[PDB]
Amino acid sequence: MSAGKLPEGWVIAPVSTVTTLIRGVTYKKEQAINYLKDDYLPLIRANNIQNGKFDTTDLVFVPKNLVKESQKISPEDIVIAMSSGSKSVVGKSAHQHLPFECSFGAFCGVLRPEKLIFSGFIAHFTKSSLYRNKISSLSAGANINNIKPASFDLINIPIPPLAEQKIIAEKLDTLLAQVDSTKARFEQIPQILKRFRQAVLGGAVNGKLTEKWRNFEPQHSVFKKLNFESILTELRNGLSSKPNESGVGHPILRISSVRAGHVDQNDIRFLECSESELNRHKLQDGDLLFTRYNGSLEFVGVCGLLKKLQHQNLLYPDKLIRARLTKDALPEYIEIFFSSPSARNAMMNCVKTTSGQKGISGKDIKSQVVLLPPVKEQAEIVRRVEQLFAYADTIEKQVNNALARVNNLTQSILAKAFRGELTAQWRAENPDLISGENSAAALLEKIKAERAASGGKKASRKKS
Amino acid sequence: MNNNDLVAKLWKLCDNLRDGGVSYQNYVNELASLLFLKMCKETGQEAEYLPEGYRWDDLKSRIGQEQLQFYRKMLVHLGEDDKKLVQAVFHNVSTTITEPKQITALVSNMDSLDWYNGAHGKSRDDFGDMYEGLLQKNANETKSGAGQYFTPRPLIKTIIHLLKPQPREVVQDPAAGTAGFLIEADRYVKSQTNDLDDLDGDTQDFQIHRAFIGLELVPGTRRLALMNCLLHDIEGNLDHGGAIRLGNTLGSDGENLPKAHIVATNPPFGSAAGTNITRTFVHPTSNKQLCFMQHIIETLHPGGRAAVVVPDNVLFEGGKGTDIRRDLMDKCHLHTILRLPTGIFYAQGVKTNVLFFTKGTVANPNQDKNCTDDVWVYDLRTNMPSFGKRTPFTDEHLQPFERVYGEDPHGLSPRTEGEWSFNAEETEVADSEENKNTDQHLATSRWRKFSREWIRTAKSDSLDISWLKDKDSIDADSLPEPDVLAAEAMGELVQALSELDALMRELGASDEADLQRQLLEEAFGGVKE
Amino acid sequence: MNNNDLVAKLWKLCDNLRDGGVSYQNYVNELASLLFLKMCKETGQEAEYLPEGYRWDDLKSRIGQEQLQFYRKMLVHLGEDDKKLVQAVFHNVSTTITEPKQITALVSNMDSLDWYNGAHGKSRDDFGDMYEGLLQKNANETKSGAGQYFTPRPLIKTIIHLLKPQPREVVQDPAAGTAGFLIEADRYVKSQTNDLDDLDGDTQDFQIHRAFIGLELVPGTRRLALMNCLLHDIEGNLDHGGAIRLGNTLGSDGENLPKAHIVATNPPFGSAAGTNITRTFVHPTSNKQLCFMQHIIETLHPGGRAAVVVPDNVLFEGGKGTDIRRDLMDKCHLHTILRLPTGIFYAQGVKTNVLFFTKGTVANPNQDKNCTDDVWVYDLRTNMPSFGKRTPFTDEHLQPFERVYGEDPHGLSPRTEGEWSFNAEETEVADSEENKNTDQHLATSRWRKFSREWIRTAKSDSLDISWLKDKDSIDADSLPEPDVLAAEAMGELVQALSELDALMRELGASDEADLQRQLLEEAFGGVKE
Amino acid sequence: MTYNNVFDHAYEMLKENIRYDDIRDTDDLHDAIHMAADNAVPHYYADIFSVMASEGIDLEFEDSGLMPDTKDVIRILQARIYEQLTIDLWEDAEDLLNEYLEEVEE
Amino acid sequence: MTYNNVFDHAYEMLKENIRYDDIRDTDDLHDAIHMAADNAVPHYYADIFSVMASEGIDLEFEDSGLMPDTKDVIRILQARIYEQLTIDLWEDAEDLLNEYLEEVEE
Repeated sequence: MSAGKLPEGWVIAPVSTVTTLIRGVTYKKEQAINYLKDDYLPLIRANNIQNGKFDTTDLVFVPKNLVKESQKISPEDIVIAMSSGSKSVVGKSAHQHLPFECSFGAFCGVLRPEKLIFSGFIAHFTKSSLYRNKISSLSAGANINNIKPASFDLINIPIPPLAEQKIIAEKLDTLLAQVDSTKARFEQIPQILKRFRQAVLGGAVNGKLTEKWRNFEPQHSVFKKLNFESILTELRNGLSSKPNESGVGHPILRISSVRAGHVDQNDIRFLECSESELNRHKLQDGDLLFTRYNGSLEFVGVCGLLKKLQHQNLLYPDKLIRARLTKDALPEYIEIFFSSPSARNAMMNCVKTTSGQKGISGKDIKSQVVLLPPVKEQAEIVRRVEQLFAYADTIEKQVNNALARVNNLTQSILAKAFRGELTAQWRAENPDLISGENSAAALLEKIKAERAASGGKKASRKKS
Repeated sequence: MNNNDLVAKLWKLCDNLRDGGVSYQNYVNELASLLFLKMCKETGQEAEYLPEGYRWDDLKSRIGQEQLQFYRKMLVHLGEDDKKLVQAVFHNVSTTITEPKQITALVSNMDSLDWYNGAHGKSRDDFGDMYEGLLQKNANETKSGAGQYFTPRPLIKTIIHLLKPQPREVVQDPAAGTAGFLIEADRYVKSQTNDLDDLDGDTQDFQIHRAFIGLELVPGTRRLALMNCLLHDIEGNLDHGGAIRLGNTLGSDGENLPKAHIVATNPPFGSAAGTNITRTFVHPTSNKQLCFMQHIIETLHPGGRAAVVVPDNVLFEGGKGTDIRRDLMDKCHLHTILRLPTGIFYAQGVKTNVLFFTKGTVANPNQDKNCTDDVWVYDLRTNMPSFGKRTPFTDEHLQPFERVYGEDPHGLSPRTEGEWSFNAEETEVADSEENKNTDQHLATSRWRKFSREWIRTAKSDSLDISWLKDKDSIDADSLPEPDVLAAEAMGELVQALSELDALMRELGASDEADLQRQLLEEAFGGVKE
Repeated sequence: MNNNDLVAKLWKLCDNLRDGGVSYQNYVNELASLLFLKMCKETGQEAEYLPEGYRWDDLKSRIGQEQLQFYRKMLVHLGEDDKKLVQAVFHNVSTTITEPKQITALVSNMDSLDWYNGAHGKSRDDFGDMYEGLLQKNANETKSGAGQYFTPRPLIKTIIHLLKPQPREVVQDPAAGTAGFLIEADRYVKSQTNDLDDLDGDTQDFQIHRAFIGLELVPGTRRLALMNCLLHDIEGNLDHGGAIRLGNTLGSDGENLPKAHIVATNPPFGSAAGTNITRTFVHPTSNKQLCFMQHIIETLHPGGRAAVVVPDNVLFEGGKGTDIRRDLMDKCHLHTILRLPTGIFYAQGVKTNVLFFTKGTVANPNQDKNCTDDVWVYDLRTNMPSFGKRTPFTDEHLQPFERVYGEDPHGLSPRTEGEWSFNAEETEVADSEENKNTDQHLATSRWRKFSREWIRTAKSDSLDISWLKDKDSIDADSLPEPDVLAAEAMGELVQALSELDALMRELGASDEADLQRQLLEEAFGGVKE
Repeated sequence: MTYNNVFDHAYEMLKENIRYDDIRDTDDLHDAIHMAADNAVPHYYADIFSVMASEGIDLEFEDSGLMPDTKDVIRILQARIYEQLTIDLWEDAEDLLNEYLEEVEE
Repeated sequence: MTYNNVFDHAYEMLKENIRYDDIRDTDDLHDAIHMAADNAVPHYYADIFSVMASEGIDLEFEDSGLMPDTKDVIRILQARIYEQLTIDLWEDAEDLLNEYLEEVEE
């Protein structure tokens, strides 16, 4: 028992003992030009560690400057910490791949002794929240609201066997890579999605196309205006003064709700009495929703689709505008079409910011240009688009759980990696024992029991 | 006492001041001057109060610029002479009128006014009273900036009620303002001695000339304050102009002020006005409020007592703020802290408290260290009704606190944690050191005590002690006792409840306590596992 | 002309004013008063200027409060009488001194001062000149707030130089301030007529009493302005106190002002001071600057010309802003717009311009509509050297603009787009309607013209015309002509370059133009595909 | 510069815009109210900061949809002034439409 | 309230902190300068807004590492005051250390 439950094999050693050198850095005389002028050697500020891994340097610091200054040259593959800036006393960490670099007073270069301690191991170790708690024990303190290098040295950290430290570190490293990997795919998918948006809508699946009033389009497709296909409805708000309207149970969706996103429900709701007297327009499910006010980025459009099971339906305010399909149409397809940027440009070109602005006139919407694909094709396009969106959501969720997994795993491994057992492999004549999912676990259990029994021979085995 | 026919009549005159260049903040000041001169004439002995050549007729008879210029010279001539009696009332006094047609319209307007609010005999008192009330409306108005020196009447009453000033006790106010605390302290003393009639002439003289002392930086305000005491029969010391002295509490004047048995004050918030700290304190600071605290600790006689209205900063400020707070709890016996609501001040986005403490201890009036032991805090802020002109802050809101406080002015009356007013039981409990190892019932009390060692350790010597969320949400209140005890635990336990509700919906279980208990029995236990 | 020994000597005296309660903004005002009284005595005929009982000896001999009060009465007594000559100089004048020991220290200080800056004969002119210069330091200082009425000297000179005021022409300034533009306009006229000696006495009288007119809201400032003209031999109209009249340009005084042939002014920025718009305009507004514009359009005689310093808001404000801008281009012939740099004003985060236009047109002085046809804009803001006390804004920065502008005061001199000063060629070109269908060379010019129909259509009647990024980056300047022509195209073309550099690195190609061209030949073409 | 100065500017503009278009109903006031704000919002840095320092306006938004998701602090402050203006002008809408209608009589 | 009022507060605190710990070198001034700011940063809402409206401070950060990534606008403004204080106090560091050393003589 010590900082935390610690295993037999390990010892809690101070960082100072384990570390070859712990020292601060200083600040150069800014006034002198010569120090900065024409500088070869990168100079780093506190911001550098905070932003990403340390590949890049915001400022530049000359060697003349280096000579006249406490600042020294740090080695590559070295851990770095930022004294200032934190929740009164955390400290930031980073690794420097690029050639030996220098820093200022806030940064503290730290070097691990060879084979004594790994840089990778330490970096994760400091990163751990447990690390944060340890420092917080000091408190904000008076006049020293930072992490004193002296205090840093005192720190007690457990020390694993050299072999295990590499293995443990590697495992964490892979996990970090994985999150990065998923992130990369994640970024790419909306880029791809964006491409489909333009191509699918205009191009459609066909191959034979002709010239059209609205850009090049498929031959099969036909052209019509919004008014032809859909009907536009305008809307008014209830008087705030009457509380009768206020008691509710029926949704009324304002632009703000639209900002939220897909809308089954709304923050404020309006009563049936209100609908009848006011003669508000009720909307059935699967209807299209649009934003009439606060413009957006000026004259532009916003959209949303109402959700309902046979349980509910939605009504909205003046700020919003509704569209109802006469028939042959797929609402999801149209919704995506509106939000498309192509629509944004066309609307903007037709109407520039004018007195009527930050809003769309009914005439404008009706006159709007739109393609009319066949019913089946529309469904196919819509299904594809919607599915892609779902995929993006799923990946996000996957990332979240993975992150959680790391947290859980880190907790266990910190203790377990710390046991000597981790260095040693489980006793097994054949590798097959581990291979089976269940078998591996069984082997582990047997080894543990046997080892403990052998340990029983001397108390010291367990005790140490 | 409320504004009446007289207040409305005084208001109409301010229309001339408004359209004369005068601000809403100086209305009363402008009116008081003119009214005084007018009243001296009505008295029929102006010859005894004002100097020849500078009386009501000399001003009232003139017109236009000839009048504004004469008025100026008159304001200066009166505020400078050996007849310090009247001089006190016009010292550093000047008009802010610029429109010559407006002054002519004003003087003649009130010249034809009544004793409308009057009474048997001249009701000079009434004019002053109305004057104060009108001033309050201004003090209350945002645009004016007057709000700086405004303190909820019910707060003043309460503060003096808990200090219980006795005759022969010197009551000081470092930030007198319009002398609100002093007037109230005097009123309280008179209400316990038949207006001084229960006391021998000598003690009466003490109460009239030495019992109350104030200090105000802004000469304009000090003037109003001087008129206030004067009509309240508080003469103070003629050497300094009266009960309220003119000067800087953080300057030479501050240390030249006489010690005191009692101190009730509401020093300025923010960085204050033009007040340079040209005085050395036990712990030099930049903050103006922490300087006042050091002054208040200094002037108090051994065994003295005080009630000081302060901002949250004083409680949680670091650097030198910690040193001064440790100094306070060393040299004084801080026993009670009242955390006030929000929106009770003409300001708005501020947080204020009232510290109650004794200089040294009742047993050892001269103790230099470890005077503070247990500090009682009363949360009258979190989860409180949004105060405003709609929701007024009254004496009713302070009665619970004054009850638990005790009847002893040194806060030595027996006390026991436990006060759940203003829906304290329905307020969200915070998960912090304060509520550590605290049972469900206490963690929701607005009245709790904290030890010196605890404040030292847990709070690192910070008096920004808080322990209720008073979340504004409606949730069923069904929980295990252990769940309630651990505030932090609630999140985990509550999470289990969320899933339970979903299952219950499918079940269609009725809304009954028994049903909830049955489900909780299994679900609750599972979490424990 | 620079501050000297005299300016340093005047500065030392302000130390008394500083420690006397006087602000850095009123230093000059306080000094001017005293100096004037002192000079009248030194003249040896104070009996002709000042009234008995109120002269230098009457003030200088007194001491303490007896002196401050006498001084007050004296300030009022002088500013009110039929001897309007002197009255003008002390009208609405008052001291801001409160420390009685400070005034005594001031009066005696300068009483023993020299004609240190003097010359043959009394150098009254010098004191006034030094006075103005000192005022400039204050006008330049941030803390003071004086900066509101400060205009870069080189800007004033330039504005008057391009307007070329001739004798017999009435030059007006709606926002006189300290009469900076008028004084300069008068200086210019004198420099072209041997100080009026080339003109007949009657025309000389015109230049002295009717040629220049100003209007200032703040009486304190108007006073300083009045003293300025007076020592510059600009008497103006005695009925109104002199060349600068006291009043509100957006009020009754504004419309009571006489028409003018020329208008050079720098109206107030922001929501302005206490200036209520109690005057009806062709297009009622709330904005103070757009009101001034309406006034300026109104007072100008047919064929009149003006140069008005305005904020960016006036150019891009909707609502009534568009209506007033259309009114301006209808009733006036706006021909030139100068977009000023930043940091040249005591303020900082502001954007200012100078509009040059004629009332009607030279050919048809009474034209009511379609007066504006082509508008020339000179970008002297984007990609400019960060001005400050380190990087001063001089006349050198304005010479290029004044060259292309032409020598004709109506902006009718032949003009041709094309001006690339202050590294215009290295400035980033913006992709907007302004640069549409514009070749590489022109899109980087600081001097460009825009048609009325274009402003109407593309700009929707907005004069916030801008076309350079002047990005601060160092990039090789190798591009195809067509690439440069399309600003937007650059991003796509540049993207190709990024990849090319990477390949080049592997190749190890030398840094030569030929090598770049060879690569570009293939790479550039590929993008076109 | 104070919040009341900006508010007194949009209030007067809305009065003007009401007359120019003969507006008689609150349901036709939206665009006039929003243009009024545009014309009254300050444009200088310090003026925007001075307005935020004065009486009558807090930092929190009523509808977060009118708050831009941006790193530019000055735009967030401008958007908050714009929002408070629109809210306060809507509270005076009926009063202003009545004063316009009532300004003539046969 | 002005920026110069806050700056005149931290400047005086740093003077005090310098004496209390006999500080003689700039390389030992970091913590005193940063505590000085803490004690001088305003706490009220309007005071923070009034300070941002006055002379001597702009909205942009010099080192973005001292800028919190947060939706809370008031914290961003407070952090900017804090940063400007620390920068301006560092420009006076040598002058202040010389005045302290020079205040006594045998």
